Amino acid sequence: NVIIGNQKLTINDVARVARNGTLVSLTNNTDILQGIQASCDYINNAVESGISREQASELQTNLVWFLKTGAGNKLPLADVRAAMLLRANSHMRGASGIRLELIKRMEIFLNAGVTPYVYEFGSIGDLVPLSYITGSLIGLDPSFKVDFNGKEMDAPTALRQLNLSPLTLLPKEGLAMMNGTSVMTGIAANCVYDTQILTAIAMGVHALDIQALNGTNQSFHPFIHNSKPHPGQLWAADQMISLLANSQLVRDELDGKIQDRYSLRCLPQYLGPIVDGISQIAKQIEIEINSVTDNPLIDVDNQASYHGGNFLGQYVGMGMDHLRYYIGLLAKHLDVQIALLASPEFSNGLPPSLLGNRERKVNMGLKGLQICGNSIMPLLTFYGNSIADRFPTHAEQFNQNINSQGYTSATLARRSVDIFQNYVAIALMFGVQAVDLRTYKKTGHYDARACLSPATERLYSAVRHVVGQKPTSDRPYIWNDNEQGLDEHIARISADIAAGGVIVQAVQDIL
Amino acid sequence: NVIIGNQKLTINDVARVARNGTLVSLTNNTDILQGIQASCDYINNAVESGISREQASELQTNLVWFLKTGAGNKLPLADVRAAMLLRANSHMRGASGIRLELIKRMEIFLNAGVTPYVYEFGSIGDLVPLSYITGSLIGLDPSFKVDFNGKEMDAPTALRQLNLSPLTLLPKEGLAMMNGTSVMTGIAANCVYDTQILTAIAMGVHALDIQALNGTNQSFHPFIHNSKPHPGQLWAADQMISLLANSQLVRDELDGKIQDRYSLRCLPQYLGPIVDGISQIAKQIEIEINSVTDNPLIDVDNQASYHGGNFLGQYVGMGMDHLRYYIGLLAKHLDVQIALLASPEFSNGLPPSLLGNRERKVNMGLKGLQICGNSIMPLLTFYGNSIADRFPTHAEQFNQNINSQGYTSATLARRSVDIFQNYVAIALMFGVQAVDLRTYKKTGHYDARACLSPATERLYSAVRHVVGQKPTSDRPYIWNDNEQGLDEHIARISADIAAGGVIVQAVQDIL
Amino acid sequence: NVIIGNQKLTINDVARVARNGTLVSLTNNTDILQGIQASCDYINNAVESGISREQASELQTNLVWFLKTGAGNKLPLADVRAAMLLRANSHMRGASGIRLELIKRMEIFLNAGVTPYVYEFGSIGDLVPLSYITGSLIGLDPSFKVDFNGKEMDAPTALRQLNLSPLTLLPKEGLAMMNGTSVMTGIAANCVYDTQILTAIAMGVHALDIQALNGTNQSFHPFIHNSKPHPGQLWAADQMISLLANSQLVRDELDGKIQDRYSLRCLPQYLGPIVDGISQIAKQIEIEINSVTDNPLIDVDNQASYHGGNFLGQYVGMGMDHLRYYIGLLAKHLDVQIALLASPEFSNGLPPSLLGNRERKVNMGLKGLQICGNSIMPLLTFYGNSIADRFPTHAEQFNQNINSQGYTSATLARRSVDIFQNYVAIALMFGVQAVDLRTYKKTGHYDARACLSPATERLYSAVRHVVGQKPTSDRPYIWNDNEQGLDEHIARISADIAAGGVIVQAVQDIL
Amino acid sequence: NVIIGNQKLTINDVARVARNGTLVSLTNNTDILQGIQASCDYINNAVESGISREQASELQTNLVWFLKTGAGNKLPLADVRAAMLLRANSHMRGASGIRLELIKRMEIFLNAGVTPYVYEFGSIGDLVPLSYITGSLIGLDPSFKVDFNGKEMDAPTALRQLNLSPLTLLPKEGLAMMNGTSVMTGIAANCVYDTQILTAIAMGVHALDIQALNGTNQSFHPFIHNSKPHPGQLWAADQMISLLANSQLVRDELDGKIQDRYSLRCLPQYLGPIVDGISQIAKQIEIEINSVTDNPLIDVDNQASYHGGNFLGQYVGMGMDHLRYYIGLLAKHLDVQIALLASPEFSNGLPPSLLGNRERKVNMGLKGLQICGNSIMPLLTFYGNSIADRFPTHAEQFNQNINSQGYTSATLARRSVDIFQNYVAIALMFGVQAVDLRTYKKTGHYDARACLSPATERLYSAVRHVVGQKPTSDRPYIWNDNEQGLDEHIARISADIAAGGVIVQAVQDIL
Repeated sequence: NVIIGNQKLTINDVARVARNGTLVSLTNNTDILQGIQASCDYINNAVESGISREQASELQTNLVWFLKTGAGNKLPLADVRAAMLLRANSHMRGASGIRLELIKRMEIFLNAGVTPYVYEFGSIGDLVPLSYITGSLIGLDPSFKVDFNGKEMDAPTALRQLNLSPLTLLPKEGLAMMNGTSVMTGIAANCVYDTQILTAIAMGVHALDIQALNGTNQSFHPFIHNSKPHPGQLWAADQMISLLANSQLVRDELDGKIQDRYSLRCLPQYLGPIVDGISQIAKQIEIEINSVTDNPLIDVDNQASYHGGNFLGQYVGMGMDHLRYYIGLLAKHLDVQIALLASPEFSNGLPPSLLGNRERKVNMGLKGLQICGNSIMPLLTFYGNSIADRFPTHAEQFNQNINSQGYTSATLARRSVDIFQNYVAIALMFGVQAVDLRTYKKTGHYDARACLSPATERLYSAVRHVVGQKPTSDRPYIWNDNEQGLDEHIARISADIAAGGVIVQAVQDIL
Repeated sequence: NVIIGNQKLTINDVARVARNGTLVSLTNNTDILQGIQASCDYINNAVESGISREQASELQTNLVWFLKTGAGNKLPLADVRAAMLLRANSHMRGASGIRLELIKRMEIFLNAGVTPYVYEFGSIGDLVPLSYITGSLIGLDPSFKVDFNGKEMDAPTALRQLNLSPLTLLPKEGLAMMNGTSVMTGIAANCVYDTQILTAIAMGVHALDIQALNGTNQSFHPFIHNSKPHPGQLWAADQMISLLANSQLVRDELDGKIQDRYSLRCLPQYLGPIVDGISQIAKQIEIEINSVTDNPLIDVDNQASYHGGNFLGQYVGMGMDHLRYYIGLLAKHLDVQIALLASPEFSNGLPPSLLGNRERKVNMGLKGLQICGNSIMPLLTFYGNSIADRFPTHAEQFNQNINSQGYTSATLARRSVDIFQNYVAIALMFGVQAVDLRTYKKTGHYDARACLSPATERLYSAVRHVVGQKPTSDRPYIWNDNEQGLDEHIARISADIAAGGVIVQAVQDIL
Repeated sequence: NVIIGNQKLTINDVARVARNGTLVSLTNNTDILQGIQASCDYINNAVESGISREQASELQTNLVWFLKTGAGNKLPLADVRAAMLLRANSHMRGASGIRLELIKRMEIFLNAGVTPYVYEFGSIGDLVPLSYITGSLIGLDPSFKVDFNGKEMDAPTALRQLNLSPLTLLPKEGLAMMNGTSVMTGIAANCVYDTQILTAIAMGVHALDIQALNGTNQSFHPFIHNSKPHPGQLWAADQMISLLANSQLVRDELDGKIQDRYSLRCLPQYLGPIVDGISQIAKQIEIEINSVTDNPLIDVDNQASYHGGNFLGQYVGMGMDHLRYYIGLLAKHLDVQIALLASPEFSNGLPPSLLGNRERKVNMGLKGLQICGNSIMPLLTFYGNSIADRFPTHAEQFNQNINSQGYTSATLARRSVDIFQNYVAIALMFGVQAVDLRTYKKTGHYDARACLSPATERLYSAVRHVVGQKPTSDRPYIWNDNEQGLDEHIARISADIAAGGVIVQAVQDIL
Repeated sequence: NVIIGNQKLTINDVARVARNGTLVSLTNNTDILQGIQASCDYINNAVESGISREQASELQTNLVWFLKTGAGNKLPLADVRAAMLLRANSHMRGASGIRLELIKRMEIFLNAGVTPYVYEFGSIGDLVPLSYITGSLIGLDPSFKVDFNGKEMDAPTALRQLNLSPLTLLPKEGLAMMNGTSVMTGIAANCVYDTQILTAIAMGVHALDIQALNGTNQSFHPFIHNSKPHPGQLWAADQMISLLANSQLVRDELDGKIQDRYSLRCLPQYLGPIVDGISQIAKQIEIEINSVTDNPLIDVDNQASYHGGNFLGQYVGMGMDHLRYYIGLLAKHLDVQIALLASPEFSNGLPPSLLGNRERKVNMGLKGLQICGNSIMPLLTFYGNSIADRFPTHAEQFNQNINSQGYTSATLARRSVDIFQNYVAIALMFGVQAVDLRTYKKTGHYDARACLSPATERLYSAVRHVVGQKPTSDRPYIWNDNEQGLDEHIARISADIAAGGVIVQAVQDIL
């Protein structure tokens, strides 16, 4: 379903191909294929004129060899798939002078489920990581390993099973394959996709929190925000109105007639820059996704090639720095909401630590769960520190005196996202238990579905389905401490978010 | 020339009023004044109904008193003028319920040159800071000091000299004056203004650097950047083309026919996110400058008031974090250029440390100056750290469980900008000296004006004028070490940039 | 061999038990066992007086249940073994009121090779992590999983295979088991152990670097350092003298008769605070290893118990913050050395990027390897950021308004150490290749063993043995780019350091 | 009173000379003066043998000139006096080869009250800053300015008023004066002094807080800390016992018979690493103060000179990073105490925001003051970031590929200390007001002196003296909001702490 060459790829496109195994196909547009061939002819005819052919090919092949110096853990398969999709997407522009056959090799690997192994260390922002993909694609040596739908195999063996012949890199092809920002951008693309989703879910968590705390909806009145018209603020306030519409737990005051802490009253003002910043990043990453990043670039129309520096992924490096920074801020705001919920002094009447069965004097509720949340949030703000500014000025014989650190900035971002998925699962558990207890205080039973706004009811129910605890008027989500292993619930919720399950579908409208 | 009430204020408008003493006038538009009066009537009539009048006034007056708890150094006078301009601009929206007479008081202070003393510590993001301005405007007590065109005076005395009577705050007026983001935003506004100017100068510096290093202009060819179309990158590359147009020191290769380090070849790619980031910040600050930030907001059309949280300056807090982060990145890149210039191994033939008179074996050139630059740049990346994420969740009786730290973020940003003005001055000195030595190596004389692109020639000459060293074919900017105090030059250049002198006018087109 | 109860445990003791499976035994000292029993009698008799028995036991058991809220990846088995060793060590002090039978359970688990699974998230500095160990030790439920010499198994099943009966926690026993700093400290202990080793190896690397660069040994002359007598500096200078003693690659100038960059000439001064800081940390951690951290503490001699806060692991939190900070500094200094080695302009005659076979014009040497080092070092400085200062003041119903973040600080440190092992492997590879090329330039052959100081020869040869490349006069370590996968070498060296192989034994004297 | 040359200087010695104008005198010990002369003879006789004499002097003089490139604000006078004291102290070791007459010049300047102006920017860790001192001492040119007991004057004019003749630098004298860590260390010395004082006052603040909160003294019982024997923790616990001895506001429970938040119960555990860290830093700074840091070093006994790198101030750079980190931690802990005091939910019965006159329904108490405190603390943790790890590897023609950033680290530390003095003033105000209100709740009157422990009574009264508010049974420190400007009080207390007034004397025993 995803065609490469015609229209620009979106972050959503990359995600589907990387995470869902969506099939890919190179465009059949003759004009595109023509350009691709045309740039190759330029390099070929350049070799026929003006420093040889075989020597020029040996050089490209040796590039793969001295670059096989990766280290550390392997990148997740999804990120390597995203990188191949982007590398191919870049080539289709017809300015890299690479054979269509090599570009097709990536389509084949992506559709066949063959993913080259790539290391997390090696790039200052992606020669080294891309060399592992290159070497695997061409079947250079058995030392190059790949994952073929499940188990480890050497590149040559996969190429045999695919009934494909090894390839020999022609002049420029090595650089066309290994010079560029495809890997760091692929990682970043998936990070942004996941963060947009977690932000939507976080909005749903805040909507649950507001209801459990009996907060007012007056803070989201359009008059307030239109007077301070920041797009992200306007958006956040309007989304909360929709998330709280028809709720029986919020005190309705849109008519005009402080008790609410700032974490509720200033929610739109706080989230505004975060939402806008994530949107800015998404936009910048989408441009990077569709950029030609190798070097030199071939300009056929003028029969010339130019030496530039499009291989510097500064937008990804700084973009991911901001992304991690935004995530920390989202987590801290969510953690403060949990603090209000867990403390009798500020929860407006809820049981201490959202205890369920008051009868059992031994129960402590979600006290342990808050502590876990309190342990993860600071780590997220820790990851919100930057790395683009810490670039080494003496890199590569002092030739790369500036570099983006985009690759590690992206891998750090993947770590932040993975941690944030666990944190949001915790925030979701607090919000779900809290509304059941508030519903009880209001109606005498524990079925929050009878009072929740229809929008938050969808999320509430999705969470209860995932953990396997069906809402009942007789009991809230968590009753006695010894009836469930909260770790199992965190793990199940997090797994569902990562897989785009019912929890994600439930907030599909906030995206 | 600057009218408040009709059109939205721009960053440029604020800078002119704050730094240049541009006169301000409230709009005469009857519809605007009507709105202002209307919100006052709402509050008055609200006091006539439904908790008293005198008691309600005493409360507002006492607000000024318990808020007189500032500490630290005083804010620069320009930032306070900016704060008043914004506070008044906010009131003209007619949703604050403040008397036109109180708003007019700020107009009078601005035009009369009366600036209340305000402290750097006190706001978590601006009750405390604004309370000093409020107390001064109304002449509450002699304890409130102000600057009246030069010397310290107590507020009451200033009001007497202005032939104005002290004022008594009516219900809501205290909150309308002290609730809001006017001070942090005013500070941020001036910061963005100065940074836009410094960024333009930095571009001019890189242009001098490229020429002195005999770099190629090929890296800026439109084909390269149109294939990686990030707006900031495209802009950076195009601006450099213009800055380098008609230069005799650059090797012209726009025709298509690596030696250049990444700091030159990847300049557009690196500056792209920075330029775009500064633009994003500017847009967000301009919205903040024109927003109503007090509380509660008065909606006359519906005869109602709403309690919201527009006083949270999250966009300023995170925006200034980003701004300091961008400044650090700009400085580190500029430092890497200086390193190429000063080292024979990488300067492509320039004298070590840009020494002038080789005859005097004792001369060491700009070795000391480089060290000074090397000491300032790391400090700027240090200030590039963030503070928004470090907000105290236990603030104000746990009521302000989220705050923006916007005030200190803006003050930290003012420190970064002030330091960066000194740093850019140093970079300007290295660029000027370097082009004279390159010109000599190319023509046998030291008059760079005969080889520089016209665009950089304006900057080059503006600098030479400021330091008071006239370019001559016989001698370069710096000849013997004992002939000038480089500290004086850094100081003069820095002062001219801060004052918007000839150096700034010289790059007026890059803005 | 490691007995618990008599003498204080050392970091070396913890490492052996955690990593080498060294057997442990509780002391037979009757006085110690008496104290243990005595504190239990205090609690028992306290239950017999003055709030019940069964209710008091249910409370302790329920503690294990609501604390089963861990999340994220599992901790390495070694850290869990260290945690158990420390918990038991703490109990032997006789101030916890826990049955010898429960303390013995940990001895059995350690000796049997049974390691409870513990999550990386859950502690703010170790209730949650310790609850997993507790629940596994007592066989509370099948939900508690452990590793029994290789494969997963539930606690109950493990206890059955060990012929042990499940246990029921008596009053105070739950708190005695789960209240404390054992896990964070066990993690910290292994980190310190590994960092001391990496520091010794780094010294060896610098020794190889100095020789390859033909640096002088004059910088290490005792007169210089005795005039600036910082203990770590004095130590570093003296160790380098020993490491360089009898080298034929260093220019001998201890007789008194600038060319050397600061990374060589200021090595002792730079390493001094790092070596001293690491020593300070080790000392603090050893005290924490032997401290009683549960609460309340039982003081039998005075028949009383005190409520205190020994469970706050501030020394571990801040200690690990410093540790990561020191590691970053070690890596950065090492990276600058590599930069000198790889660049002809600064290597004092070595081939560019330490290329081996100049004949093959395609060879690029260790250019890729340097890029990899350049990508890892900045990440290490990134991890050198702190987390103790980012503690959440609203933690656990606002009861834990201060906490150490010791647990995550320790896990972050484990990440730093793991990353630094890969980095040092790269630094080792650069040093070994470099001395072969210097030996060649000096003698016409590549057997560095003929010119290296005996001390560095040991390290040199250990590295060559591990990668499987025997030194020969005919060829250096790296000849042609296509003859090896440098990634395999990085991995082998790193594995050897982590296992305490020949590379570690080779620097056994620098420890 | 302070003699240089015989015994090692202590931080206290430096502070007295720098801040109190204590007179200095060079030692008369003939052996010391002999060593000083001996090293000069070595250099002289070295010039008589084996470069040119005059040429060697011109070189040293030129050094002063190309190094006159400082920028930014001037250093405080006290820091410059400290720098001169340390420089002279270094020369007395007799290994520098500098004339006694030049060392005497610094003695004269210190005793005459002549302080050379020195800039904050210029050193990467102190050539540039030291060049300003040098040039002023020798009266090189009118461009060098100094402060002579009050007003600006040029160096030559000062030398004339002192009846001293300008001096000419002989070989090595330029390097002996400008190579070194004297300025950064002098700055650091004063920072450590002030921080030791602030830490002692903070302990007193915690003591007032504990009493006002009716906390228990059980948490400090020796049995608890002797079981977790970290020297700093043991020290903190014991000091608090002394600070709380005989208090009638604390609940006495040293007999053995949780309510207290961690900030009270875990105070010793938290402060321990801070106290120990500050002690470690002090010890390292005292060694640096007595070290010879110029180069090359002259070894007369062996008639030789050695080129080393003692001028790298790594201990100061990393030491000041830690110092700022510790300050941030101290402030955050103190802020959490203020939060407990201000909130009725946690203050154990104190009025909200420590309001005084409940009768006036308009009074809000110290609400504004808490906000100011909340704005300062986060800034201190921001400054707790490090700078040593951010050193530029391309510094000074790539010769200084490692540097300590010790100078800016020290200046940043001076900023932290200055800010912390304001913060502690605020903390003191909260503690004083708080104990008056607790005393009232306990006895019916507001004279805390009747219930406070004698140790805290001293501090309490010192503060009340400073602000000019005499304790009375009829009224507490703060009664009505409009009766005082809290900013004046903050300013007065801060000023007294900085001057070492009664507030400092009050805690002289905790130092």
